[PDB]
Amino acid sequence: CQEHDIETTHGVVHVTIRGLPKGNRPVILTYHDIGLNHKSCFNAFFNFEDMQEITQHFAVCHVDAPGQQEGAPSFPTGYQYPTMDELAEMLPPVLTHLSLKSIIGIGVGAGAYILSRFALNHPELVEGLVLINVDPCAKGWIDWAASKLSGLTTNVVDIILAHHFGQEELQANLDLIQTYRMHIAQDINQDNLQLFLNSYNGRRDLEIERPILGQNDNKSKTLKCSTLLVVGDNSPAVEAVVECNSRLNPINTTLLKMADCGGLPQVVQPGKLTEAFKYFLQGMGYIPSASMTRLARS
Amino acid sequence: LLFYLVFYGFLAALFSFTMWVMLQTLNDEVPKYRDQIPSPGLMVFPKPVTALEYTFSRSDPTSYAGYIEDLKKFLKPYTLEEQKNLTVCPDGALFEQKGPVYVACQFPISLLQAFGYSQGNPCILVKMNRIIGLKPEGVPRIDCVSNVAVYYYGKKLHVGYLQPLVAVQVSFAPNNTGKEVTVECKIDGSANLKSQDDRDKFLGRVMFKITARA
Amino acid sequence: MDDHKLSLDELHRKYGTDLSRGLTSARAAEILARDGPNALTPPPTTPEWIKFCRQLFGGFSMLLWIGAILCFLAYSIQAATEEEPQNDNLYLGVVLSAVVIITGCFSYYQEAKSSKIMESFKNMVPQQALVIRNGEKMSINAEEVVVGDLVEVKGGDRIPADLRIISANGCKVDNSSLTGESEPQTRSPDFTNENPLETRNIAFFSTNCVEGTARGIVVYTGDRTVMGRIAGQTPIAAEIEHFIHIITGVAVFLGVSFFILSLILEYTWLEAVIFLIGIIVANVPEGLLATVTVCLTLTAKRMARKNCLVKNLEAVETLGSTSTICSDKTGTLTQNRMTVAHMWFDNQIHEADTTENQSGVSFDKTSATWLALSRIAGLCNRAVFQANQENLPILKRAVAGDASESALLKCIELCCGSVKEMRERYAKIVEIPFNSTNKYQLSIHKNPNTSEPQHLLVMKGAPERILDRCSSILLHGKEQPLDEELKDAFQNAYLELGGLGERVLGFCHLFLPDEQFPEGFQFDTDDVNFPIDNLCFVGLISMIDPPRAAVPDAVGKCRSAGIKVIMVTGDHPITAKAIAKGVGIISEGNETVEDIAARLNIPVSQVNPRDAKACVVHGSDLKDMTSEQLDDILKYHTEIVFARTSPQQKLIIVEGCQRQGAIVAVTGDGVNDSPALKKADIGVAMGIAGSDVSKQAADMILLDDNFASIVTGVEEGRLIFDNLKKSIAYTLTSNIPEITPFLIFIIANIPLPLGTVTILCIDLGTDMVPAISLAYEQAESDIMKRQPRNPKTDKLVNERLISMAYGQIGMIQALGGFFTYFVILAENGFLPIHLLGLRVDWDDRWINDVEDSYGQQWTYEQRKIVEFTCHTAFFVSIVVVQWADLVICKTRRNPTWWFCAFPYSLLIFVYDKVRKLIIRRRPEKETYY
Amino acid sequence: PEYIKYFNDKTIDEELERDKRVTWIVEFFANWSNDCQSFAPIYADLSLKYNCTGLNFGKVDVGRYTDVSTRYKVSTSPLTKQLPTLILFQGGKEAMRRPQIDKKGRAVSWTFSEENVIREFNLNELYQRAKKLSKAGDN
Ligand SMILES: Nc1ncnc2c1ncn2[C@@H]1O[C@H](COP(=O)(O)OP(=O)(O)CP(=O)(O)O)[C@@H](O)[C@H]1O
Ligand code: NA
Ligand code: NA
Repeated sequence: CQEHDIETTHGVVHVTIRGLPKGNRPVILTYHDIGLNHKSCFNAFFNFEDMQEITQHFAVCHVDAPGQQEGAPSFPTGYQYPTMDELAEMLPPVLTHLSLKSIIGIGVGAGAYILSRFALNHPELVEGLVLINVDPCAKGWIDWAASKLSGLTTNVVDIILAHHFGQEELQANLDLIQTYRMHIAQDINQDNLQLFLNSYNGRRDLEIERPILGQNDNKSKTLKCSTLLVVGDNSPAVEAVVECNSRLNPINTTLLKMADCGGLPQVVQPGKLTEAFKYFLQGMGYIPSASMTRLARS
Repeated sequence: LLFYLVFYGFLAALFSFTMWVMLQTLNDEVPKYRDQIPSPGLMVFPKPVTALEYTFSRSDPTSYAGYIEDLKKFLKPYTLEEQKNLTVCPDGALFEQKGPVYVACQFPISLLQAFGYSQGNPCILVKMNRIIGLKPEGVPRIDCVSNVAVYYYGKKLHVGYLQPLVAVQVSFAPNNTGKEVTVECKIDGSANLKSQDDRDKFLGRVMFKITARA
Repeated sequence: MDDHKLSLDELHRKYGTDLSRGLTSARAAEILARDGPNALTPPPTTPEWIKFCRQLFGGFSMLLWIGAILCFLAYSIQAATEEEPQNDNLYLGVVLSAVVIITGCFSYYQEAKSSKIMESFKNMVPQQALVIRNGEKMSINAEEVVVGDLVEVKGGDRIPADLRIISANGCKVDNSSLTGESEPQTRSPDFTNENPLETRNIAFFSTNCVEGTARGIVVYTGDRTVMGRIAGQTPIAAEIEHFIHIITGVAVFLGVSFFILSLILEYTWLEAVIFLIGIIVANVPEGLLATVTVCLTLTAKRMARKNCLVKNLEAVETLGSTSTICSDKTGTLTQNRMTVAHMWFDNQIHEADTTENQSGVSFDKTSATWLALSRIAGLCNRAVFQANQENLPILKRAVAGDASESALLKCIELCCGSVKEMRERYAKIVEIPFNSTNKYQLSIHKNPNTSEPQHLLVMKGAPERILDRCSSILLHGKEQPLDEELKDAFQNAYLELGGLGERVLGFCHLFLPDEQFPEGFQFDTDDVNFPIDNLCFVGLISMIDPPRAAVPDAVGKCRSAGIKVIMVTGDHPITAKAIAKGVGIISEGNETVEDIAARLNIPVSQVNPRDAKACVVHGSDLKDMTSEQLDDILKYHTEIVFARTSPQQKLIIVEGCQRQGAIVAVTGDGVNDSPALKKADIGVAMGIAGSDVSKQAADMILLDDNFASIVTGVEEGRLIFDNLKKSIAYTLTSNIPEITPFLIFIIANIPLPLGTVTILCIDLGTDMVPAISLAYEQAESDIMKRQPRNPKTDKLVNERLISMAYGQIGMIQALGGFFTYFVILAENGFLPIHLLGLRVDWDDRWINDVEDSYGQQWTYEQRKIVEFTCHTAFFVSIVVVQWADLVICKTRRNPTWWFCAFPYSLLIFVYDKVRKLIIRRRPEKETYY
Repeated sequence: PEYIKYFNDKTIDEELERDKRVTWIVEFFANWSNDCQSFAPIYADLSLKYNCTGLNFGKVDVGRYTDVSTRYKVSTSPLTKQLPTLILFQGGKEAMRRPQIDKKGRAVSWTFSEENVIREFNLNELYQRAKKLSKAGDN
């Protein structure tokens, strides 16, 4: 793992690229959610045994939001944190500094929004998008008021935990919640974490609509890349991803409503996510020699 | 089958408890609100079988009885032997009270002189609706017109109350016998004691129809 | 009066269009502007406010007009007879008028909301037309077709307007729209009959091209066309109709009995009549049908954002009772995005890879067998590169045609390159298109070679159907005889490459002899004369068609939900079985009889078939299987694969599945799949690659062609039966609070707790509660873990629902209204112990000395202002309590001395909301409380 | 739970070498295993009882920290059935494992019930020994 700090006219993004070799082949670029790093989001997923058949052929680049990394100094009092739309403008210079020509993105929550906005701005640098728990819409007005109310009443850790995990798994899964509680409260800088949460709350809107056949040939506005939408059956973000399922071209967009799954599908159901990711990648001409799962098992 | 027996039987327990809690925050001498009964309406006793229409035949004891025992039973506590334990309040005053024990005044039954059914001059008592408080105003007087001849702190505190009665004697003389006399009583000389309403025909005025079968 | 007698040159003269490129967009726009849209067919409709007249009328809403008119007539008579009339009958008429006006406004809004979504569903899949404009093939919206266009119609295509056919490669149209005949009538560019309705050169509007291809000039678009110049019960609806009928009978019985008892209890004639019509039109379940339609429409909207377009609301409730899905592999269960993995021209697994440089793994054009196979694959393909994205890599390109053809074209471009120039060298003479019945496609080209016999034959198709007509081979550029020494190796190659779930296509070529086939030999598609048999096999081709990313999860959900997934495919019983195991259709454990005849070594005929819960049925074995023999397959096997099966056998398959009492959902994307789509309980069409015929025959359209979208639609439709009961149990709760005041009145002889006007006001405020109970619904965590619902045994309404709704959630709202009544009568003086036997003197207009419990004496008109206060408080308390109960229920689970109001009616809810939790009645009724 | 201590791959060795008198009972789990979710409350109510000073309860996610899966010989592969794993650390060194790994390297199937943890790990005797010895440290 080579770690880079890139000056990016909006701050500095810390990226950790594993499997350095590259070429005319895309790399895998990951963006995390609020309360997490690349370690808290994708480090038990890319260490999963089934995932090791996909990481020998691809380079994985892990992107950290500015300041939401490990050992990050606190930002100055009232520092102007970049917006969700200025966070997606930090990615093209990341690609040019690492000499990348194309990426396949995996984003969770806020990372899905940032990667989708990046793929909307620069469609030539993205081949595919795995969007987990993606919210393409703004918070609104009732939700905005509830957020302004829960901000003072509730701690930031509990706010983020309720954002990630559903009601049932916030009680049933003892070790998941007790793991990610320490992840949120002890591995992230708590000033920069609230800064990121504030910037994600006022996230504007992803200008995407579903292309209508025929009449809608005027301009269109959507992602022109193979999208894999991933959400758990018992996650709080089901409706957000289903709203994102519409406003997207059904020709190249897939929705996976994973069963027996909760808030973070890449950590609780990584076997069922690796298989979907493998078929998603094989649909675009990659790893064609990888045997079908549940066939090589027998 | 009988599953509703346990459900409904204990469902009333919460209903009874909520009733009980409500009944312990009330007094026993004064209603919580009393604006619907702001002024006292009038009423005629005895209450006829029909819409305030008296009808008796002078040549029959039973025809006028149904009113005679009613008047006798009503006017029993007003008699001489049952009013000797009350203080005689001054006439024309505004007797109030503040003591822990409330006592009413004395109303002698001899005030309502002359019950005339057999004679030909029936006597019916015009009463007044009791209102807790509501001190009367001006000169309260029941004006009854067709020859018509006119003659509170609560059930627990004011125990022994004897309301002021007014007895109206409508004479049936030989020249005018068998007619349907319609009298129109009304409170006069008062301000608080209302007497004018559109739908409430009894708030201050009572109209009865006394008729003797020749 | 058409142009079927005109000449080819005259068509250019009359319409000003070149019959090789059509009229260009420059004049297409002008002609579209001058005449308007192609498919006009404008239907007349209601002027909108006329529907409001029907909403403010009819049904049980006319009883309230009868009552209001009777009240106004009585008011008129009273005013004429007695001076200073009582302004009460006028108020009574006005109230029963405004009640109906408000109820009709509610109904109109609730119906327009559903109509807006239902009309929104009709624009997600518009009709398309392929017009040749600017010398290129485009696909315009069908309304842009202009008189004089050049429209090409393939098989299973709706004809956009009246066409004069100018070219036809064996085209047959289904003219059942104007005739009654369903036999496909052939279409040719040649004059045949004087009658324009019986000639072969005219194809009409709205007909279907059920086979072949054609091309024509549009002659009549909007209403000048021959079609525009001439002009049911379901179990859920039946159940809700029967329930409404019986509940209406109960309502009429109660209303008549209450009216009789009121007459016995010294009521006025008009007062008792209005009471009867206020009880009847408050106990009937009006708005239940509108609420049911709202639920169905809302859940159809929900499963359309998940790519499940239903063509009617009857398919919304059928999707949810599904117990069998017959699916097609390619496109639905696999992505139809095909990539080459290994090659087979020699008797070895010749690997292939992307990343053009270094040739991909280790191999190049060294082998003449590979060269010949590459030429065959390039020539037999019909897919071509789109003239764009040149700077993009070869694999990241746009190719129009079959997915396997596109993969082959990309492979040849990556390996050799310039497949277009390669095809230009070998000019095509004749072409036989691929058919699901033929399972092959051949072409004849011209050879610009040195030792060529002047004729070239190119063939591709099913590998086992190709080897059966091949007598020679090609190894290292040399032809050898065919024997078992190569047949075992070829079958081993198919077993190893096909056992990985890789689609293998057999390619072969025979050098047509020159002495038998000269330069100008007759080559005709019909009555083939070329030597189809005895060909030279030049090897197979192995490429992957990966499963869809969300399909294994969907098969798991189907398995947990008790839904049977049957794969009907045309692939080999080896590739089909491998894909079935790879997607999870054949799960771990269950083994085919051929698997348990090899796990332990015995001949397959010695194995008991009952030991195998999975099977693969060859389509040629299903053709000789009786109805009783297919029954033993569909019920003794939990996992069935139908391989090498034509689209015409899906009808037999769905019929056999339905003979088991199942609710079959079938998948179709062709004209031949139409009878199966019309026979199945749910017919599913493909919205991306599907015919205009299959989209008409189907009850559902897959906007993404995903098997996972079918399962998502089943999951969404499963949430209908638990939301309909929340409406049938909420329209019924308020009835008991409306009728218990009069019952207690009669029995206990107390002042009336609730009057007729307030009775009709209660059901107004509590009329939209079931409607808003469905826009704020939730989804269970076990909806996909339950067995399929039996529509003939599982009843929406049962005694456990009616008894609960009435006697557990109406008798606790009645108490919460009785509390407000008792308290408002108590604060004024009358204590509940006093209020018993009082109704005889309370209601006596001539007893104006009714004794208060605190000693006061009340006038009749003073008692009947407290009584009406109690009535209004009862109404308001019940309405606000039902609304707050809705909010509390769908928030918590899945002021001055005003403790007697809504407070207690929510408190009484708390007790039974909690106490009922203890019973846990299993056969559960704690979901409501 | 403030009684079970969750470890990283740095802190686990620190707190196993911090005190040699202390017995450590560490569970090796992964957030994707369904067996660790079943054993999650059993471990909690075991630590609710046997949490003396001389016997603490620990946890470590070997699905994320793969340097613990190697130093403590716990297989994170889903076909090894090594999760959850209960290890006793008398004196900073392993004293007992459940499930036990045979000669071939295959874990013998073990039922992770409450009654099987006190019996095989001698928790009722470890509790008594630790609670008797801890009073000597305050004297
Ligand atoms: N363009 C083409 N030319 C020749 N043969 C083709 C072909 N496309 C497909 N085939 C072959 O036709 C056979 C049957 O095809 P068919 O269309 O009936 O089912 P299918 O192969 O498309 C899978 P499914 O029925 O699940 O969609 C297969 O063996 C396939 O290899
Ligand atoms: Na009704
Ligand atoms: Na109702």
